[PDB]
Amino acid sequence: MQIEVTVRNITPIFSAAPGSNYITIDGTINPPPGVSRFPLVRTRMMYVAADVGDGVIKSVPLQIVPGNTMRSLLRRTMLKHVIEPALVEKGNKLSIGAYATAYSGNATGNPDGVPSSFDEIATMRAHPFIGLFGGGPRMLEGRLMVDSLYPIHTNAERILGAGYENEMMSGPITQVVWARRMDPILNLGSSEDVEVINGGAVAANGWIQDLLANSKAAASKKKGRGLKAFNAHEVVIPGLKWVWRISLDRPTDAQVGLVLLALNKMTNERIAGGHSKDYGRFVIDGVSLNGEQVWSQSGITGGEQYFDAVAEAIDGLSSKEFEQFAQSAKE
Amino acid sequence: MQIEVTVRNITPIFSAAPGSNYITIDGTINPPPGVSRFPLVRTRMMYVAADVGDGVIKSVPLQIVPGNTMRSLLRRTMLKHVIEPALVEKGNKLSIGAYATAYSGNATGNPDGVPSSFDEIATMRAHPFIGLFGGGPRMLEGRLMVDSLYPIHTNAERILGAGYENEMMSGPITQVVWARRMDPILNLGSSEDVEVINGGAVAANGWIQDLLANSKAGRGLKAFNAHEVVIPGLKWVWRISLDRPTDAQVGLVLLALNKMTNERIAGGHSKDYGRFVIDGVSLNGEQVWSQSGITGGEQYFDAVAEAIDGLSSKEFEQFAQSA
Amino acid sequence: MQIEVTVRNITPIFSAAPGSNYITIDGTINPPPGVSRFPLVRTRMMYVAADVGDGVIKSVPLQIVPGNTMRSLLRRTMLKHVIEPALVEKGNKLSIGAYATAYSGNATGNPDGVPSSFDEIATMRAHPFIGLFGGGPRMLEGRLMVDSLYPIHTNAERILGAGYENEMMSGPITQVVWARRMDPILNLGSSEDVEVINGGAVAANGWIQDLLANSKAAASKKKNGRGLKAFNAHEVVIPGLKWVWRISLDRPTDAQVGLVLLALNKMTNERIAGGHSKDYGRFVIDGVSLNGEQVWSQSGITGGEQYFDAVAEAIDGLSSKEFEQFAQS
Amino acid sequence: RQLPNQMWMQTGRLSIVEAARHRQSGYLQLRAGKPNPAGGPFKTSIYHRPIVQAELTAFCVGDQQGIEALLSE
DNA sequence: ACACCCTTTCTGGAGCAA
DNA sequence: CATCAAGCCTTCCTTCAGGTGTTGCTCCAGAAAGGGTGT
Repeated sequence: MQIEVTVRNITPIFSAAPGSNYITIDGTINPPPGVSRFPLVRTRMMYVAADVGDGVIKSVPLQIVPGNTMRSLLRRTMLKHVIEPALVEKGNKLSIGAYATAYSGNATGNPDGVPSSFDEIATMRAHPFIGLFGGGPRMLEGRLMVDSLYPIHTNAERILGAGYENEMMSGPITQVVWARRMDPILNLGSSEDVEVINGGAVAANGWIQDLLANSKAAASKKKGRGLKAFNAHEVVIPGLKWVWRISLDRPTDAQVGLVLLALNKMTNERIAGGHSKDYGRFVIDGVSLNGEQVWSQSGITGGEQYFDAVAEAIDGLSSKEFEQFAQSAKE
Repeated sequence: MQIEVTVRNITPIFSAAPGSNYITIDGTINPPPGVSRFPLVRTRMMYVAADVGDGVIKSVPLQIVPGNTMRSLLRRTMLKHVIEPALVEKGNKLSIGAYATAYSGNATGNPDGVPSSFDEIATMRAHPFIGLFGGGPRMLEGRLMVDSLYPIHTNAERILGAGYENEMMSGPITQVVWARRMDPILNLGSSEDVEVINGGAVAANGWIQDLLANSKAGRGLKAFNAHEVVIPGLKWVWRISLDRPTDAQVGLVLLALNKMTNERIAGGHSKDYGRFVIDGVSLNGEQVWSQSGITGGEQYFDAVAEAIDGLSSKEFEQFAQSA
Repeated sequence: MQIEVTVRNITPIFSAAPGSNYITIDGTINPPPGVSRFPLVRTRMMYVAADVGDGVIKSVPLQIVPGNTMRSLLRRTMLKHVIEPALVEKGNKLSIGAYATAYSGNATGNPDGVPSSFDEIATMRAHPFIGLFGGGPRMLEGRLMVDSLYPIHTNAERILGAGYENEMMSGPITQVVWARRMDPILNLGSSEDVEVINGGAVAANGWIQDLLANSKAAASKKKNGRGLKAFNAHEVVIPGLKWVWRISLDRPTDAQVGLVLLALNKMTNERIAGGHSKDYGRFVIDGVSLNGEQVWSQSGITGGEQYFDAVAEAIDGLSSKEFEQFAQS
Repeated sequence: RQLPNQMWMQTGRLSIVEAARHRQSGYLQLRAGKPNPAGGPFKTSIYHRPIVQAELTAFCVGDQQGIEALLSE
């Protein structure tokens, strides 16, 4: 089953790339040493072979959300919105290992090297949730394959293929957003501002005195840590139309129905990260099932046999498969 | 819960963008070198994708207030207007670290590399203020999600939803506003204007000769600079979002929104730059704002009323307590 | 017969390499001991000889998919999309020896070593599927050579030969993708989050105290149960680049060419070389050349009528009896 | 040897998931419930063998026409 | 009764580059 | 209804934040002996 979810982020996208990146105040990424630089936390970037100029494929940077992040977003969406309410409305409860296996593929960091029986493998791949995300102590193949969230851009034209010339994007799609943390105690202004503080003016003056001592120590170092922190993070600019490729090799109809229910409940979900700055908010503007567009304003339109299958399976959903899926053979 | 606080700024909005940007005496932003240049401190602006050629969408600038700035504004009006009167009214006094953890995210720049217990996580995410704003030494996630203040503009037409198209403004929304600082010794002009000056005439003469020696070869008070601002009267929008909130947390947000009328947005405090009025507040798509404040949402106001009653310092203390 | 498939990986390619490779928090691969390092599992790289920038040849890293991986991918595509529907639709059934022989070339069905006369060797090498791969207990040589999936790259030129100077990728084709596993008990944030868990807040706090005890024990030991929090890396071949793939046939029947063509017709639903949960290895076929004649279109493979008709009559006569007699006796 | 020697890993694994699907569907008549990567049909074996790029030089007494015919084959 | 299947049982070393 | 005026100077940024913690992999790549029991 081929599912293609074209979304539109209405907030910036921030999937933080690991690394030690810096930036000048003017906006130059990774400056040579000597000039003053601030920590930059770049967004996640996929190198893509693309056609720059004419017939000259080259590796260009295109900033994305990883398929692991979107796979866990899909997993936690169908978990918080479908699977957990189905378990709550009945008497079924999960162990902490079963909850850990359902949310992160495993209960412990150490798997057991023995694989499970063919009957249990077949029944877990027939399961609506466990078939999508087959983890556990004995590693199963989950039939859900989740691609990265690619922005519909020229740099991904060898990724996107034909049919994506509408709402086209060129050029840079990222922006460095600067964030500052000020010291609260420097923003104290009067005795009315300080009355909620134990000690008041004495404690405030002690905070200024420790900041002056630490500043003198840092000046002796240059020529603990305070609360001033001016820094930067690169985000992907809002308003982009993104492609999200979801694949299912011979799924049970309830499993693709569960993916459809999760895509229905992607409303009020954040894609990558930067929670407190409301980053990752998005609007789905299209879902195509095997190339057939099945999205409307009121969620998924059509595809009814998937929804009846997943409703019947959620009615038949229990905690027994989750418990014996997470049960280690070595334990 | 999805709140849309659509506001209109009375005065020019100035959130100072980082960078050594420059301006000529005309309206040329960042000129080529070899011409007379002045330091320009531009407004904070966000690139947004917008339909510019009626088929082609492109990354265009749009001057905003950052969601960090508006989040700290909401946090500070909650603290100085709701939380601190409830704390000093009941006699509760936070520690200096607890005050720093209330106004910033924590008290120290080094967070603890341990996770807190689930009982603690549940108590603070059920707490109104600490549930809205996480952080601390052990990296709590708040339930509040604060977007940038976006102007209702055709550059943001892919950013806003529906119903804003009749209000959507086109064209440039900024101004290079010029400021200057005199050396006020040059403005003295009289021998009875130096009787307040110690030394008097000889002191004013020494300041003049020091300025002349500095100009012949420390920085004086003569400054001429510029800052780009968003134009006043612009209609904005502010997307506050709530990840599974308690009704007390929503009531704390609405209590903050009721008394942001005397609060300033971003920078320009001496120029009264941050002044604004709230045109509307949509509470999950339903309008709850009027002239007197937020009407309706009564369960949220009652929940934050019973939550502000019994608000103790010890929750902030063991939120700020390191490990 | 020399079938040659030009493909483009829509998603990244991650054919995992052996060894204990490590990377810092930046892109420095295999640092010296004494600096924080993370487990990186790299793509399948092989050192190849190339003459680029000089008349002499040098060793350059070329990130490829192994010919074993492509050979078994073609075999599993053949089985899953042609052979298993054909054996199912007539009600034929496979024993474990015949299944292992057909799906893995594996000899454990008859590990004694099956003697094979030259006549049954000839009939088995003229079988549409058995003659392609062979092996099993009879240890038969297949008609099919499957080359490695070679990227169209300046490091691959001596492999590729002439005819690939245009659309030729240059520079690095890899990028390290960072993946982490989060402990989800740390993400329990409310009573509604833990209400599904048996024990609830008590079990959640027990998990937290176990995590703190394990972290304190690890910190004391560094001065054996592993937690769910992991931060690792995997180096992938970047998506969107062009690869070539040579499948040579050593004197085939037309049914065998038709079977390879039918496998390539249904191959875009398959994945090249792992990375399965991250949808890695999804690709489109840009071209198929049968002895240099470009034969692929958007609607699969046009032309080649004799091969498709021969494999149609082969599948109409495809039973599991040939598979069971190829495995056991 | 034009290049330094390397080592090629190859593996033999029978597809465990496809085996379970064929075992429920009846197309694989396997009575065994549990596989074994240790030994058997589902033995996931690993084997490492050397790899060299080189130039191969041989010396022999034979007719050139037949040798070039075989080597062009 | 002879075929496949499901279990145990069992001997040794130890350093490590890109 | 024609020119003559058809600027001049000088300002032309200042300090500071200029990251913190974690993660820092897991497992297995055997075949026979000795029991059952299912066709």
